[PDB]
Amino acid sequence: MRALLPYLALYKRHKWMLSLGIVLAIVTLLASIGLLTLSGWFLSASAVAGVAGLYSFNYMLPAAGVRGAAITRTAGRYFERLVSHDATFRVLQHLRIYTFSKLLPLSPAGLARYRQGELLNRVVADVDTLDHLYLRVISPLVGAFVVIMVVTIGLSFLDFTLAFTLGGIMLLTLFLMPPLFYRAGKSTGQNLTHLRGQYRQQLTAWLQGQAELTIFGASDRYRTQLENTEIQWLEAQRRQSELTALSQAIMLLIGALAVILMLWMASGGVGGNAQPGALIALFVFCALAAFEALAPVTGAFQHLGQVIASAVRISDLTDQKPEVTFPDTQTRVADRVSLTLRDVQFTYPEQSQQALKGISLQVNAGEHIAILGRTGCGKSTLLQQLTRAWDPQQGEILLNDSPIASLNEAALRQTISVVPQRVHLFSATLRDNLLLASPGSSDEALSEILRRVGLEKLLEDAGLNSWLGEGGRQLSGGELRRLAIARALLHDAPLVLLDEPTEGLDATTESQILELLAEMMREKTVLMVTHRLRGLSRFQQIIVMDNGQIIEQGTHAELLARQGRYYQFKQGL
Amino acid sequence: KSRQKELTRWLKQQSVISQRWLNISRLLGFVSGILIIAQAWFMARILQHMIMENIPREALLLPFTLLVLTFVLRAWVVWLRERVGYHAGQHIRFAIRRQVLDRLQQAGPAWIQGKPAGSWATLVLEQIDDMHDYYARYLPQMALAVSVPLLIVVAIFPSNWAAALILLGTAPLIPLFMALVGMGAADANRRNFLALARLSGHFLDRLRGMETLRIFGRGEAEIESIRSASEDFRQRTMEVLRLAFLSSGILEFFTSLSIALVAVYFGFSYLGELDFGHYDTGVTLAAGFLALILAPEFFQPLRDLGTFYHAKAQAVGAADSLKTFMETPLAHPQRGEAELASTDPVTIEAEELFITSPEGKTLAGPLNFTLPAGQRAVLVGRSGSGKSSLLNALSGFLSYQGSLRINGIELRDLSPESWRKHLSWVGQNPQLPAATLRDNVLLARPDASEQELQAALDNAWVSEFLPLLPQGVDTPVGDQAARLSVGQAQRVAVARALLNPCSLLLLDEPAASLDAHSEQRVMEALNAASLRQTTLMVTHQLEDLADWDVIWVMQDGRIIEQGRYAELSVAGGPFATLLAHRQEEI
Ligand code: ISW
Ligand SMILES: Nc1ncnc2c1ncn2[C@@H]1O[C@H](COP(=O)(O)OP(=O)(O)NP(=O)(O)O)[C@@H](O)[C@H]1O
Ligand SMILES: [Mg+2]
Repeated sequence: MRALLPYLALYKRHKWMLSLGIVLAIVTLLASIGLLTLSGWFLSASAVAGVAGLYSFNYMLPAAGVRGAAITRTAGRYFERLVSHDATFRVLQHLRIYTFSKLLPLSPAGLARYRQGELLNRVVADVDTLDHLYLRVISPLVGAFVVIMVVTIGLSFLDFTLAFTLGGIMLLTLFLMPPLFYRAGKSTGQNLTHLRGQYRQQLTAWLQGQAELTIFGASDRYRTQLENTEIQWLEAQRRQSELTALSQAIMLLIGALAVILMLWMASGGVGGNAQPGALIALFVFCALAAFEALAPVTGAFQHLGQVIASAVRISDLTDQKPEVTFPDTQTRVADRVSLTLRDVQFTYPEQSQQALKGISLQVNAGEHIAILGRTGCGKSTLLQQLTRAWDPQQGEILLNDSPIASLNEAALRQTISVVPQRVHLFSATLRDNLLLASPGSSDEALSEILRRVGLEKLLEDAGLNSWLGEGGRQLSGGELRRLAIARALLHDAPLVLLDEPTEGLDATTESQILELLAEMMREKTVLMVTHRLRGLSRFQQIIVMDNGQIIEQGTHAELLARQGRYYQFKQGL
Repeated sequence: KSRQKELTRWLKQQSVISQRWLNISRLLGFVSGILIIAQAWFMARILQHMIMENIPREALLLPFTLLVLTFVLRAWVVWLRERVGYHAGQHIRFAIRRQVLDRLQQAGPAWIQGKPAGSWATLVLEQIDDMHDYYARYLPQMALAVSVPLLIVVAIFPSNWAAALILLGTAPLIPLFMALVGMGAADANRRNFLALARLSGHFLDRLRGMETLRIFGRGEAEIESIRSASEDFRQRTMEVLRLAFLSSGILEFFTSLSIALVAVYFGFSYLGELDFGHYDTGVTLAAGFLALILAPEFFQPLRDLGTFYHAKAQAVGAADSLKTFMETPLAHPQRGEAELASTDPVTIEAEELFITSPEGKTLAGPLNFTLPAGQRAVLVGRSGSGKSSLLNALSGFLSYQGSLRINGIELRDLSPESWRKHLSWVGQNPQLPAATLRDNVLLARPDASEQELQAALDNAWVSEFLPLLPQGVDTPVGDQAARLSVGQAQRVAVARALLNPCSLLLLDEPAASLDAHSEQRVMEALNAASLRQTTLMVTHQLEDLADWDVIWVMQDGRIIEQGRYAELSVAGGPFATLLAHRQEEI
C-alpha cells in the first residue's frame, strides 16, 4: 500500500480531471438511487392518497426531481466515461514520461539485468497496470464510500436507526468483504503466478528447441509435460473463479439482507411514526438501488494487489543510484580533441588477477588509432568508460587536456560520436533513424549521407519515409553497420569511437567500410577496436596488446620492422 | 464488410467447443429471470399489505420466508452460472491452445524461428487467455440480455399492459441507437485498441534503445516524442469515444425514462387522472410495485453488457492475431513412409536441389553435390549463403523441389520419425531444452546405462567442468542454459549428439562464438566423431580443414567450388578469398 505513494503523487498534475471523474461517478450513482427511491415513495404516497388526495398532493415538486435525476444520470454517465478515460490516458502519458526519465540516467549499468529484453516487456506491462489504479481501483472504491455516506447521511433525516443499519451493512461489506476475499484467494493467486511462469518457461524451451527435440525424438514427451502444466495451470484458474462466484453470490445475499431488514424494520416505524405509509417504500427501494455501488468493490480490491506488485517492481528499477553524475556548467566544444589515457583498465579484469596496471594511451589531435586485441579474451569496456557509462576506478581519462568528468553531459555527447557493436534500429522512419544523430539537418543533406556511405538501396522505394524496425524493412549486418557509421557522420564530433567495426561482415563490405573511415573521418581522431588485421596500414600508431596490457605499439611499418607480436599475427596464425 | 465482424464471427465459431456449457448458462440465466420476477412479486405483495392494509409484519411471516428462499435461490443460480461460465471459456482456450501448438509443431523450427520466442509466448499464453472473459462473461451476458428482459414483460403484461408497453416500447429503440452509431464506432474502437497496443510498442522501442539515445544525447528529445505520441493517441481516441460513449449514456436515459414513466403512470393512476392500462379490475399497489421493482432489471442485463465491453474488445484483438496465425498457408516438407534398411553411413545426392522456406521463398539455389558414405564434408561461404538451409533440409525441416536422395531413396519418401533416428545434429545455437544437465545429455535416449553417460561426458569433455557446477551433472541449466556459459553449454550439446550412433552427423558452426578453450574441446570431440559416419560440417575455421576430404564453397545459395584444402587454398578462387579473409581474425 505504501508502495503506491510515488505514483499517487503523479496524480497532482491532473487532479481536477481525476477528481471530476470520481465526482461524476458518485453523482451518477446517487441519481440512480435517488430516482428509484423517489419513484418508490411516489407510488406509495399517491396510493394512500387515492382519488381523495388528487387535488391536495402537490406532485410538481417530485416532477422537478424526477426530470432532474434523469438528466444527471444520463449526462453523468456519459461524461464520467469521457472524463475518466481522458484522465486515464493523461496519467499513462505521465507514467511513461516519468519512467523513461528515471530509467535513462541509469541506462547502461543499473538496467542491464538478466534477460534485459524480457525485463523491458515486463516494465511496459507494469506501467500499464499502474495506469489501471484510477479506473479499476480508486474510482470504484472512493465512489462506493461517498455514495454510502451520502445515502446514510441523507436517509438519516427520516430515521437514525434505519439509515445506520442500511449504511452499516453497506460499510461493513465495503471494508470487510474485499479484504476477506483477497486474503482467501491469496494462496490460489500465488501458485497461479507460479504455474503461469512454469508454462511460459516450458513452452519457450519446447519452441526454441523444436529442432533439437524433433531430431532426438523428444518433442512428443516434452509437450506431454507442457500440456500437464496447463492442466495444473487451468486447475488453479478454476479455483480462482470458484472464489469469484462466491463473492458475487455473497454480494447478492448481503443486498438481499438489507432489503429484508428494510422491509422488516421500516414497518415497525420510520422515525416516530407508528405506521409509515409511503416511508417503507422509500427505505426498501433505497436498499434495492444502493447496492449497485458495491458491485465493483471486491474486484477493485483484487486488482489493487496487482497494482501494488507493479509499483514495487517499477520502484525497484527507477529508485537506483545513477553512478555517473555530470556538472551543470557550460563549456565550449573544441574542434580538435586530444584524448589521453592515464592508468586506465582497458578491459574488465579476467581471472581476478587484480594486478593489471592500466594502459597509458595518448591520442593526438588528429590521428587515427587502432587497438588490436584478441577475440574472446576480454570484452573491451573501454568505449564504455570513455562515454561515461561508469566512472573509471583505475585512473584518469583526460579529454583534450581536461578530465572527462568535468564536462557537461550535453557537451560530452557533442565531443564524442561512438558507433557501437549493437546498433539499434528504432521502429520509425529512416529519416527518424538518422535525425537521431543531428536533430536539425536538411532533408537533402540527410540523403547525401546515405549515398556517401553506400546505402543508396534504402532510397529506392519510400526513401527517407520507409518504416524501419518491427514495422518492416529489416536490415542485415552489412547495411545496418553502414547506418551506424551514417549516424556518426551526421553527429559531427571531433572524436569518433569505433566499436568492433567490420565484425561478422564479408571481405567486400569490410573493405568498403574501412575505406569509408579512412576518407570520411580524415580530420577526426578515431579510436577503433578490431581484433581484425585488415586496413591497419592506414591507421597510424597501431596498439597491439593482450591480457589488458600493451605489448608494443607504433605505426604499421614499425610493428613489422621489429618482428614482434604483430609480426606473428601476419606471419603465423 | 468490417474486420470486427469476421473476428466476432470467428470467435463464435470457436464457441462450439463448449456448447453444453453455454446452453447451461443460457438455461440458468432463464431461471434467474424467473427468480427475479418471483422476488419482485413477494416484495410487491408484502409492501401492499404493509402500506395499504396496514398488516403487522408479524402476520406476514409466510411471504417473508418465501422472499428469503427466493433470494437464496437467486444467489445459488448466480454462483452456478458463474462457475458454468468459466467452464465454457476454459474448454475453448484449451482447444485453441492445442490447435496453435499443433500448427506450430507441424510448421517446425523452419517457421518457429521466424519470430522471437517471446512473440510465440504472447500468442499462446497472453492472447489465448484474453479470450476467456468473452466466453465466460460476455457471451453468457449477451444471452441474458435477451432472455430476462423479454421474460419481465411476460410477467408484467397479465397484471397491467400499459406498464409492459413502457418497457417494451424502448425495446427496439435501444438496439437502433447502439447499432446506428454504435456499429459506426465499433470498428473505430477496435482500431483504437490497435493504436494503444502500437503506442505501447513505441514506448518499448524507446526503452530498448536507450543505450543509443544516451550516446547521442537524445534523451530529452524522446521525452517530447513520448509526449507527442501519447497526446496524438489520446486526441484521436477521445474523438472516437465521444460517439462510442453515447450508447452507454443513451441506455442510461431509457432506463431513467422507463422508471420515471412507470412511476408517473402508476402514480397518477392511483390519483384517478389516468384510467387506462388495466383490465377494468382497478390498479393495485402491488401491481405498481411489481413493475417498478422490475423496471431496473429490464435494463440491467444490457447495462451489465457495457461493463463487459473490454472482455469483447480484448478478445477481438486476440482473435485478430489468432485468425491470421491459423490461416496463413505454410509449405510443409512432404513426408513419406519409406525407411532406411541399415544403420551404415548414408550417401547424400543432389540434383537441381531448391530449398524452400515455409512461406515459399527459395533459400538455396541449384545444388548438385554428392557425399559418399562415411565421408566428411565441409560447407563454407559468406553469411546468408544458405549453409544452414542445406542442413535444415537434410534434417527434414525444409521442403525442396529437386532431388535429395539418402542411400538412393528420396527424402520426401522417407518417414521423418524413422529418418531422424539415423541422424544426429548440433545446430548453430545450443538450445538445451531439458531440465537438468544430465537430462539434456540423455535427450537422445533417457534410459541409457550410467557407464554410457560417462563415456559421452568424457568424450565431449563435459566431465572436466562438472566439479565447477554447484550440483554436478544434476545441475539445472535453467532458463536458456543461463547457469552455464555458452562454451560449456555447447559441450553438452556435443555430448548429446555423440550419445547415440548415427548414419549422418550434421554440424552447423559448432564452434562459432565459444571461448578459446571450448574451441579446443569441441573440435577435439567433433573431429573424432566425424570419422565414424557421414558428416556435413558448416564452419568458418578454414585453417583446420586439411584432413577433411571434401569442401563445398557455398555462395548465393549455390555451391560454386568443390575440392580439398590442398588444391583449393592455392587455386586463388572463392575459397582462397574466404581463407584470406579468415586469416585476419586473431
Ligand atoms: C487501458 C486503459 C483503459 C482503462 C483502464 C479502461 N479503459 Fe475503457 N471503454 C468502456 C468502459 C470502461 C470501463 C467501465 C466498464 C466497467 O465498469 O468495468 C472501464 C472501467 C474502463 N473502460 C477502464 C466503453 C463503453 C462500455 C459501456 O459502458 O458501454 C468503451 C467504448 C471503451 C473504449 C475504450 C478505449 C478505446 C476503444 C480504450 C483505449 C480504452 N477504453 C482504454 C481503457
Ligand atoms: N526459414 C526461413 N525463412 C525465410 N528466409 C530464411 C529462412 N532461413 C533462412 N532464410 C534466409 O535465407 C538466406 C540463407 O540463410 P541461411 O541458410 O541461414 O544462411 P547461412 O549461410 O547459414 N547464414 P549464417 O549462419 O549467418 O552464416 C538468408 O537470407 C536467410 O536469412
Ligand atoms: Mg546458418
